[PDB]
Formats: sequence, C-alpha cells, structure tokens
Amino acid sequence: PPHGLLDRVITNVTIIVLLWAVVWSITGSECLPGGNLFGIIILFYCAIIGGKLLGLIKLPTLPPLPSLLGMLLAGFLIRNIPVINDNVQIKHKWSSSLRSIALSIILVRAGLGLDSKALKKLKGVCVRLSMGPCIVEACTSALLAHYLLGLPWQWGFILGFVLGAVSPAVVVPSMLLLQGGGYGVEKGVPTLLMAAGSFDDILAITGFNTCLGIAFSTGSTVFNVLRGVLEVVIGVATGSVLGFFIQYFPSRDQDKLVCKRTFLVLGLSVLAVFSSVHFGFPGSGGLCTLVMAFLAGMGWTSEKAEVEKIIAVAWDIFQPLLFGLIGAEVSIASLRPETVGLCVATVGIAVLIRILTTFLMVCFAGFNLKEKIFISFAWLPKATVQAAIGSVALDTARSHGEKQLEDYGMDVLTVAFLSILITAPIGSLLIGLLGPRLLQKVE
Amino acid sequence: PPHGLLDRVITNVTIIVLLWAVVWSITGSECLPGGNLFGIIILFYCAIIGGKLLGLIKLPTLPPLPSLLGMLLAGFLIRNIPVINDNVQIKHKWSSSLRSIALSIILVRAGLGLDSKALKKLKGVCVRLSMGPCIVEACTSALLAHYLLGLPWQWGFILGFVLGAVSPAVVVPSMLLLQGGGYGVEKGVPTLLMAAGSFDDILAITGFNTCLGIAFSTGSTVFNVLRGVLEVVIGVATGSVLGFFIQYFPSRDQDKLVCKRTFLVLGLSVLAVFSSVHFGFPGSGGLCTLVMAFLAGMGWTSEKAEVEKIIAVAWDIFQPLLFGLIGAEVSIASLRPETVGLCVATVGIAVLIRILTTFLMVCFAGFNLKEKIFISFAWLPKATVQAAIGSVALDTARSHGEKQLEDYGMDVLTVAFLSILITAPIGSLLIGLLGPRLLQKVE
Ligand SMILES: CCCCCCCC/C=C\CCCCCCCC(=O)O[C@@H](COC(=O)CCCCCCCCCCCCCCC)COP(=O)([O-])OCC[N+](C)(C)C
Ligand SMILES: CCCCCCCC/C=C\CCCCCCCC(=O)O[C@@H](COC(=O)CCCCCCCCCCCCCCC)COP(=O)([O-])OCC[N+](C)(C)C
Ligand SMILES: CCCCCCCC/C=C\CCCCCCCC(=O)O[C@@H](COC(=O)CCCCCCCCCCCCCCC)COP(=O)([O-])OCC[N+](C)(C)C
Ligand SMILES: CCCCCCCC/C=C\CCCCCCCC(=O)O[C@@H](COC(=O)CCCCCCCCCCCCCCC)COP(=O)([O-])OCC[N+](C)(C)C
Ligand SMILES: CCCCCCCCCCCCCC
Ligand SMILES: CCCCCCCCCCCCCC
Ligand SMILES: CCCCCCCCCCCCCC
Ligand SMILES: CCCCCCCCCCCCCC
Ligand SMILES: CCCCCCCCCCCCCC
Ligand SMILES: CCCCCCCCCCCCCC
Ligand SMILES: CCCCCCCCCCC
Ligand SMILES: CCCCCCCCCCC
Ligand SMILES: CCCCCCCCCCC
Ligand SMILES: CCCCCCCCCCC
Ligand SMILES: CCCCCCCCCCC
Ligand SMILES: CCCCCCCCCCC
Ligand SMILES: CCCCCCCCCCC
Ligand SMILES: CCCCCCCCCCC
Ligand SMILES: CCCCCCCCCCC
Ligand SMILES: CCCCCCCCCCC
Ligand code: NA
Ligand code: NA
Repeated sequence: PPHGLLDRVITNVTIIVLLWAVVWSITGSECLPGGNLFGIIILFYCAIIGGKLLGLIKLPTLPPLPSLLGMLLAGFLIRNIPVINDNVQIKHKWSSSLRSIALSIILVRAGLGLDSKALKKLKGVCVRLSMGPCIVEACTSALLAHYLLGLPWQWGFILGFVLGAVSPAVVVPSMLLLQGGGYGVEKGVPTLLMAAGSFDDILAITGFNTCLGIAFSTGSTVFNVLRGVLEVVIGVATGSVLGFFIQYFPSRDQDKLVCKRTFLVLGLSVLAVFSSVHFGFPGSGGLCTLVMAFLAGMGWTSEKAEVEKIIAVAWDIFQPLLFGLIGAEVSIASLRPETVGLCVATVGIAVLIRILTTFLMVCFAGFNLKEKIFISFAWLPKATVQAAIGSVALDTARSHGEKQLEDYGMDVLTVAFLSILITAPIGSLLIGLLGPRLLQKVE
Repeated sequence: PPHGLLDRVITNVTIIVLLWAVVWSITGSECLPGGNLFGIIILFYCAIIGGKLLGLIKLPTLPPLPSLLGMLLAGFLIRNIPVINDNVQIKHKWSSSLRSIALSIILVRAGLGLDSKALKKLKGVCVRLSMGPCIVEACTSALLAHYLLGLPWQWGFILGFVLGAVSPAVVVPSMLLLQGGGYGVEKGVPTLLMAAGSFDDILAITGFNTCLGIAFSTGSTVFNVLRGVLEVVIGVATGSVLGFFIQYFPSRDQDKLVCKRTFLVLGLSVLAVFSSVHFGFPGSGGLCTLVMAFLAGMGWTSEKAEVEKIIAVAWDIFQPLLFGLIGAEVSIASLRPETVGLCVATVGIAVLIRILTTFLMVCFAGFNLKEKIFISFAWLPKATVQAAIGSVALDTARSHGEKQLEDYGMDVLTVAFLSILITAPIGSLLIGLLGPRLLQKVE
C-alpha cells in the first residue's frame, strides 16, 4: 500500500480539489472563475500556501519569519496582478463579515485568558498604556504630518488616530503562547497586553470620527465624542448582564455542556459585534465581547479549558482569511510614488515615539527593566484597525467630489497601509523572539 | 444556582433565538419574515417540535407514533395555512439541495452497514425484490388507473412507476437500529433491505421517463431506456474506482484520519449526486454512493465505526429538514376532492399487491415464514421518490399548455402524495414493532 510522503501529498491535493468541487456542484457558477465563492476558496489556499513557504520552506535561515507576512503578501499579489485579480473577486459584504468573525474569535480567546487576580493589581497600568501611547502617537504623528507631508491640522489628526490603534489580532495570538508556557504570568505581562486592547480602539475610532467630521464640516463634535463614552457604558452594561447570563444557565448537570457553551460565547460575540455595527455603535462589540468572555471565564474555573481549544481550532481556520483579506485591500493605484520615502518617515518616527512613550507609561508598575522593553516592543503591531478605517477618509472625500481632499486622502491611505507592512511583521517577530529571553519563565 | 427542569428549558430557548439572531445579523433581511433563510430555520424548528409532540407528549398511548409523521405534518401545515405560508418561503434551489444532501448521507450510512459475506449469499434475492415488486406494482396500479381513475394506458404507467419506488430514507434508518441490536444479522435480513434500494429507483425513474415521453410524444424510447442501463455502468465504474481510491490513500499512519475519511466519503457522495443530476444521469449518484461507501467499508475493517457515528449525527440534523420539506410540497390546490376516495383505492389495493408479490420474491431464499412477513411489510414505505418526481408530469403538462393532460396530471399528484401519507407512517411502525418479534435476535 502507498505510504510515506507520497501518501500524504496526494491526500491533501484531493481535499483542495474536492472542497472546490463539492461547493461548485451545490452552488454552480458562483464557485467558478469570476465568482464570489471562488475568490474565498483560493484566497484561503493561497494564504495558507503563502504562509507555509515563507516561514518554513523559503526563508528560515533568518529568525523564523512569521506566517503573518506570508498571508499578507499572498493577498497583496492576488489584488494587484490583473490577470489573477479579474478571476478573484470577493464582495465587500462577505469581506467585512469574515473579518468581523475573525475579530469576534480573537477577543473570545483574549477574554478567556485574562487572569482575574493579575488584572486586579494592574488596572491603572492597563488604562495608561491603552490611552497613553495612542494619544501621544496621535499628536506626534500629526506634528510630522503637518511638516513632512504638508497636510493641514484637521487631516493631520485623522492621520494620527488611524495610525494610533494597536491590533489585537497580532498581539493576542502571540501572548497566548507565552501564557501557555508561563513565560511571564508571575507578574501579569500577558494579561496586561491582552486587556488593554479594548479601550484604544474606542479612543481611536472616536478620535478618527470627530476629527473626520471637522475636516468635512458635518455633524457636531458633541455627539461624536459623547458616542465614545456611550460605547463604554453600553458595552459594559450589555456585556455584564450577558456575562452572568452564560456563567449560570449551562450548568454542570447537562450533557452537551462544552458544545452548548462554546456556541453561546462565540455566538453572542458575533451577535454583539454585528448588531453594534448595524445599530450605529461600532467598538461596543469588542468591549462587550471581552467583558462577557472574561466574566464567563470566572465561573468556568477549570472547565473553560475545553472551550478555548475549540476556539483555538477556529482561529487557525480564520487567520488565513483575516490576514489574507487585509492584504487584499491594498492596491498600488491608491498609493503615490511621489511620497513613499517620507511616508516611511512619519511611520518610522512615530514608532520610535510609540516605543518611547510606552516605556514611561509602564515605568512605575513594579516591572524590572527587561519587561518594560518587552512591553515597549510588543505594543507596536497595527494591522486590523488601519485596514478597517484607512479608506474611510478617501471614500468620503470622493463622495463629496472635492479636489484637494483626495490628495490628502491618498496619503492617509499610504500611511495606513505602510504601517501594516512594516510594523506587524516585525512586531510578531519581537514578541516571539524577545519573549523567552526577557520574561521570567515560571519555575 | 438555577438548575433542574428550569435550567434546561431556558438553555434551549436562548439557543433557538440565538441561532436566528446570529444568522440575522450577518445576513440581514434574508433571515426575516418573507426570507429564504427564515423559511429554513423555523421549518427546522417546527419539524423538530412537531416530531417531539406526536411521538412523546401528545399521543404515546397507541403504539409509539414515529417522528416521521410529526415532521411530515409540520411541513403540511406550514405550506397550506396562508397566514403562515407567505412568511415562510424557501426557494426551490435550496429545497432540492438540502434534500439531495439528506439523500447523500442516508446512502453513506446504508453503504457502511452492508455485510460483505451476507451480500455474497444474497444476490439473486436482492435483484428479485428490487425489480420484482416494482414491476408488478407498476402493472397492477396501471390496471386500476385505467378503470378506477379512467386515465389512459400511457398515463396509467407513469402513475405506476411514480407509485412503485420504495424509499431508502424510511427503511435504512429503521433497519440500522435492528442491525445495532443484531436482531436479524444471522441470515442477513438487514443487509437485504438496504442493498436493494439502489436498482428500484433506476428502474422507476427510467420507467417514469420513457413512459412520460410517450405520453407527450417527444424524444425516443431507445435512449430513455438505454439511459437506465448507462446509469448502472457508469455508476459502478465511477463508484468502483472511487471505492479503491478512498480505501488506501488515507492510511493508518496519519493524524486526522477520522476527520479526513468522513469528509472524503460524504464529500464525494455529495459530488456524485449533484454532478450526475447536472450532467444528465440522475440516479447514478445513488448507485455510485452505495458502491463506493461499501467498498470503502471493506478496507475499513473495524475503523469504520467512528466514521458512521459522525454520519449518524449528521442524519439527526437533516432528518427534520428532509421530511419537513417533503410535506411542504403537498398543497390542497393540486388535489381534487372529486377523487380522493378511489385514489385511496389504487394506493390501497397496490399496497396489497406489493405485499403479496414481495412474499413470492423472497419465498425461495431459505428464510422461514416469519422473516418473509417482515420483509413483506418492510418494503412498503414510499416518501422521497414520490416527492421528487410526483409533480414532473403536471409541471410538464402545463408547459405544453394542453387541456386534458392537466386533469391526468393532478390525479398522479394525488396518488403520489397520498402514497406518502398512508404508507410511510405505517411502514415505519411495522419495521420497528414487528422487528423484535419476528426476527431472530442474536444470542
Ligand atoms: C440552521 C438550520 C438549517 C440546517 C443546516 C442547513 C444550512 C446549510 C448547510 C448546508 C447545505 C449547503 C447549502 C445548500 C443550498 C445552498 C446552495 C445553493 O443552492 O446556492 C444557490 C444560490 O446561492 C447564492 O447565490 C448565494 C451564495 C451562498 C450559497 C450558500 C453558501 C454555501 C454554499 C456551499 C455550501 C457548503 C458546502 C458544504 C461545506 C463544504 C445556487 O444557485 P445559483 O448561484 O443561482 O447557481 C446558478 C448560477 N447561474 C445563475 C449563473 C446559472
Ligand atoms: C457565527 C458562528 C456561531 C457559532 C458557530 C458554532 C461554533 C461551535 C459549534 C460547534 C463546535 C463545538 C462542537 C465541536 C465538536 C464536538 C467536540 C466536543 O467537544 O464535544 C462536546 C459535545 O459534543 C458531543 O458530545 C458529541 C456530539 C455532538 C453533537 C452535537 C452537534 C454539534 C455539531 C452541529 C454543527 C452543525 C453542523 C451542520 C451545520 C450546517 C463535548 O463532548 P466531550 O468532549 O466528549 O466531553 C464530554 C462533556 N462533558 C464532560 C461535560 C459531559
Ligand atoms: C472554505 C473557505 C472559507 C472558510 C469558511 C468561510 C465560509 C463561511 C462560513 C462562515 C461565515 C458566514 C458567512 C459570512 C458572509 C456571508 C453572509 C452575507 O454577507 O450574506 C449576504 C448575502 O447573502 C445572500 O444573499 C445569500 C444567502 C447566503 C448567505 C450565506 C449563508 C450563510 C449565512 C449565515 C452564516 C451562518 C452563521 C454561522 C452558523 C450559525 C448578506 O447581504 P444581503 O442579503 O444583501 O443583506 C441586505 C438585505 N437587503 C438588501 C434587503 C437590505
Ligand atoms: C457537503 C458537505 C461536505 C462534507 C462536510 C464535512 C463533514 C465532515 C467534516 C467534519 C466532521 C468530522 C470532524 C468532527 C469533529 C471531530 C470529531 C473527531 O472524530 O475527531 C477526529 C479528528 O478531529 C480532531 O482530531 C480534532 C481536531 C479537528 C480539527 C480539524 C478541523 C475540522 C473541523 C473543520 C470544520 C470547518 C468549520 C468551518 C466551516 C465554515 C478524530 O480524532 P479522535 O476522535 O480524537 O481520534 C483520533 C484518531 N486517530 C486515532 C486516528 C488518531
Ligand atoms: C476527486 C476530484 C473530482 C474533481 C471533479 C472535477 C469536476 C469539474 C468539472 C468542471 C466542469 C465545469 C462545468 C461548467
Ligand atoms: C465561526 C465558525 C465556527 C467554526 C467552528 C469550527 C469548530 C472546529 C473545531 C471542532 C473540533 C472539536 C474537537 C477538538
Ligand atoms: C474552511 C474549510 C474547512 C477547512 C478545515 C481544515 C482547515 C485548514 C486550515 C487549517 C490550518 C492548517 C495549517 C495550520
Ligand atoms: C440572547 C437573545 C438576543 C436576541 C436579540 C434580538 C434582536 C432582534 C432585533 C430585530 C430588529 C429588526 C431590525 C430590522
Ligand atoms: C453535510 C453537512 C455536514 C455536517 C456535519 C456535522 C458534523 C457533526 C458531528 C460532529 C461531532 C463529532 C463528535 C461525535
Ligand atoms: C442546524 C444547526 C445546528 C443544530 C445543532 C443541534 C441539532 C438540533 C437537532 C438535532 C436533533 C435533536 C433531537 C434528536
Ligand atoms: C509531514 C508531511 C505532510 C505533507 C504535507 C505537505 C504536502 C501538502 C501539499 C499541498 C499542496
Ligand atoms: C482550489 C483548486 C481549484 C481547482 C479548480 C480550478 C478552477 C477550475 C474551473 C474550471 C476550469
Ligand atoms: C486647530 C484645528 C482643529 C484641529 C482638530 C483638533 C482635534 C483634536 C482631537 C479632537 C478629539
Ligand atoms: C443540542 C445541541 C445544542 C448545541 C449545538 C447547537 C448549535 C450548533 C452550532 C450551530 C452552528
Ligand atoms: C442610546 C441607546 C442605543 C440603542 C441601542 C442600540 C445599540 C445596541 C448595542 C448592542 C451591543
Ligand atoms: C430532559 C429535559 C430536557 C428539557 C428539554 C425540553 C424543553 C425544550 C424547550 C424547547 C422550546
Ligand atoms: C426561531 C425563533 C425566531 C424568533 C424571532 C422571530 C422573527 C422576529 C422578526 C422580527 C419581528
Ligand atoms: C399501449 C400504449 C403504450 C403504453 C406505454 C407502455 C409502457 C410500458 C413500459 C415501458 C418501459
Ligand atoms: C487538515 C484537516 C483536513 C480534514 C478536514 C478538511 C475538510 C473539513 C470539512 C470542510 C467542510
Ligand atoms: C456517456 C458519457 C456520459 C458523460 C459523463 C457525464 C456523467 C458523469 C456522471 C458522474 C457520476
Ligand atoms: Na486594540
Ligand atoms: Na430505493
């Protein structure tokens, strides 16, 4: 009987072709070249293959390049080459929905990992580094945007806020592995960097929106700023009652306990994220999800372990989709070759600023010198939020049909997209590599 | 903490509402009253609730009424009441696809249950009772249709063939439970009634089609009859090479063996059924599926057990859909109150004929008197095939815009639909009840 490497390769080859064939027969022409479902399948497979090649087969001689770069490049190539783009076209409604489900899963993993005791003695620090680096980065980037790019102050600040928000899709997967090995759980570094990801997106989007309106002179600053406060209050209130809801009603006397639990947390997480966007309170589905998952984890003292394993498997299926799609938005017709060298300057200097301010924010928390550096370098990655709100400024500029504001809009897109390419791949490397050396592994 | 019956009821109530809510938020207005996805969800839940009430809560005092009747009635009520019909509307493409997947799953379970040694010494019997009762039932029903209904000979024979084919969705689930208890595996009755379901549908559809064309004087009888022979040859040829394909390449040295195997058999089964319908050879996806699953089971000597458990769970999810949808095709505007009493006569007498001829076909197989009666009464149920091809004659009659042929078409629909209501519910009862008493349970 055939066996060994010959057996394994032919088993996967059929599955790839079968998974297309099975979907094709049921759905028909949607799963053929130029169809919505065809775009999803091979973007899934191109991202998976792209991830394997870079990290394992092509270039492992340097410090192991993470699969984030491979998936991000696979979407980049699919989008830009015209011969392979016209045959691969996912609709925007399916694009946002799949990314939102990826966001829903990652927050559930983040919520089910936070240590209650560790979060207790780290509350001022979580607030500081969530809103401290982001505001200073917003100002410092806006200072540079007014001089290196020449954008006015209003367009400087939307550039700052779009460049400010950290991404929990790069940090949380990396720090959960460190928590699995207990590399820093003595003092709470892994829980520090997974809980702070909530409020920085509320500040960034609220900062982006209220500074976007004043650039177009529509709406009022009072509601846009007050919305950000309301996102917090309804996020906790909805999240709190849902947290005690799941913590009791699936009880230890049922049969399909694990199956019923994992459906409840992730199903309500998907409900929270999509409904909040629909009803007009974006970002209240990420604070709700993180709160309800955390509280649900405090009643699931030791029986939460089986839940997160199923969530971990789901993330492995959605990571190629999320990062592959993100690279699929960046074109080269929305970027300007006149300004790429000094659009690296604003991103390059702002990262230096972001590292510097993150040092001071954590400088009074009892951590030693080494953990401050690790937190300083692990707060950089910026992937999901820049993709979500990068093109909003340019898209709104074209809707109003102005002239000069599209020139400003493209530069925001370049900074929003260059930030993903040069920070997220290097952010993942620093978290994985510097982790074991700096943090104190538990005896 | 809340517990007991209060805890269990509220856990399910949320899941029903959550499963609608989660789908609604992602999809939008499709999952609202008057939407395709809304029709599916509550048809799923109405069929499930309808099944529970009849068999357990409402009427268990009589011999336990099977859940087939409950699901069949739930679809019947949803279709006919106008206030609950306009709010529940599944599209035909989704209707056929979900029923075809249910057909694909049931044949996989049938294929993975056949005993190779038992099928060896029962081959003439399998051929006889597959084509013996069906042909005599086709003739006897056509004899009655020409007198009791008054239909001419051409419309008599399409009435015979639409009324001939047995259904493997009622027999196979019932006989697999008997095989689980080993109620008749000494001589091979369970394998006898699961393997014969293949060729009777090839004969019925081929008999239906070639007699349908001559009723409308289109096409030629040579190809329509020759198609039925070709369905057998390509069904085995495609099924055989696929059977040895799966039997080797997932080998005992892999990790996700069970997951990879169960995807292969059911994925290829779905591919076989849908592609054959698309390419124009219906029924070659049921013989292919039964053959490939059987051969795959002969290399999976003892490691096939874990596969069929996952298939069994999938069937429990698709049984409400299949039987609920079947009852959702039967209206009361396509039935004629002038002729229901004597349309029971043709169905009533034909069942008596079908039982009588099934006795003789099995009368020389070494079985004793008791097992012949059990096989005689377990060959009756007729649900899936009548639903699939019942309305084809009337639908084609309206397309040609004739006058008299719609009168003949409605009567075929009444017989095709009355056959499901009075044979399948009573067929399931006889298989379950008479089973333990007549068959010889293994010591
Ligand atoms: C919760 C209670 C329910 C219980 C669960 C049941 C839930 C369902 C679960 C399993 C059943 C699978 C669904 C079968 C029926 C849908 C398919 C279909 O008919 O699409 C139709 C429309 O489709 C569309 O136009 C929209 C695209 C989404 C289709 C469904 C997505 C999944 C398709 C893959 C399924 C995954 C495969 C399995 C996993 C690998 C196709 O029609 P068409 O596009 O017009 O083609 C004609 C093209 N032409 C016009 C150009 C000629
Ligand atoms: C936006 C998305 C919303 C959410 C999406 C859903 C995501 C999550 C959904 C599902 C993922 C969770 C289930 C994973 C598989 C089971 C793994 C498992 O842990 O078993 C668990 C239960 O399971 C069983 O006991 C086996 C029987 C399962 C049948 C229930 C059907 C579920 C699949 C239907 C799928 C529909 C398919 C058709 C759809 C077209 C636990 O059993 P155990 O491990 O043996 O331990 C015993 C537990 N005990 C000790 C407490 C007693
Ligand atoms: C294989 C490799 C890929 C990896 C796996 C990924 C595969 C996917 C797996 C999980 C992701 C779930 C899919 C998310 C994106 C699709 C939803 C969507 O946007 O539909 C859109 C279209 O949809 C349609 O019009 C056709 C209907 C089928 C939609 C998909 C079926 C499943 C929807 C439930 C999903 C199951 C929930 C979870 C289980 C409980 C909705 O747009 P709309 O209808 O126009 O709304 C506007 C209405 N209006 C115009 C009137 C205003
Ligand atoms: C038309 C339809 C086409 C077909 C449809 C597919 C139907 C079937 C598909 C899936 C059903 C089969 C899987 C059921 C769940 C596992 C149960 C199981 O038996 O585990 C098995 C493997 O599984 C594992 O080892 C656990 C890890 C699974 C990850 C693989 C992802 C599969 C889910 C992705 C779903 C996509 C979700 C997102 C989609 C939007 C066996 O592990 P074990 O029991 O521990 O025994 C050890 C085995 N051993 C001894 C040989 C070593
Ligand atoms: C086991 C692998 C099976 C592959 C089947 C491929 C069938 C593809 C047919 C495409 C024809 C397109 C018709 C519109
Ligand atoms: C949002 C999409 C949900 C997909 C969940 C898939 C679950 C797969 C894990 C099942 C494996 C159970 C044994 C570990
Ligand atoms: C999405 C359709 C089901 C896919 C199941 C198998 C998942 C394949 C990707 C998982 C990651 C593999 C490399 C770690
Ligand atoms: C846990 C149960 C949550 C139920 C949420 C129900 C939300 C339904 C809102 C429907 C509004 C329709 C807007 C078009
Ligand atoms: C055609 C639709 C396929 C749906 C398959 C669902 C599989 C559910 C069974 C998983 C349970 C695994 C442990 C018994
Ligand atoms: C179809 C969406 C997933 C459903 C999972 C739970 C299955 C519910 C029906 C199973 C039968 C329950 C009564 C035996
Ligand atoms: C450890 C051997 C695993 C073999 C998988 C690599 C081959 C996959 C081919 C996918 C096209
Ligand atoms: C993901 C593998 C896809 C294999 C088929 C490619 C599309 C073929 C369409 C018909 C030429
Ligand atoms: C000086 C012109 C106005 C520039 C916009 C300032 C926005 C500051 C942040 C608002 C939250
Ligand atoms: C009776 C089992 C209840 C738990 C599973 C229900 C939801 C399944 C996931 C739906 C996608
Ligand atoms: C000021 C009240 C807002 C109405 C509620 C709509 C938003 C729902 C948020 C769900 C997380
Ligand atoms: C053995 C107790 C199980 C409770 C389930 C029955 C209540 C379900 C309510 C569904 C609406
Ligand atoms: C299967 C339970 C469905 C609960 C909601 C019914 C539809 C409500 C639509 C908005 C009135
Ligand atoms: C005597 C008129 C022709 C009636 C049709 C006979 C069909 C017999 C079965 C064909 C396979
Ligand atoms: C690497 C796991 C391969 C087995 C599972 C692939 C198919 C999953 C089912 C797709 C619906
Ligand atoms: C006479 C040759 C028919 C062409 C093959 C198309 C049918 C494929 C059947 C798949 C089971
Ligand atoms: Na964040
Ligand atoms: Na049959």
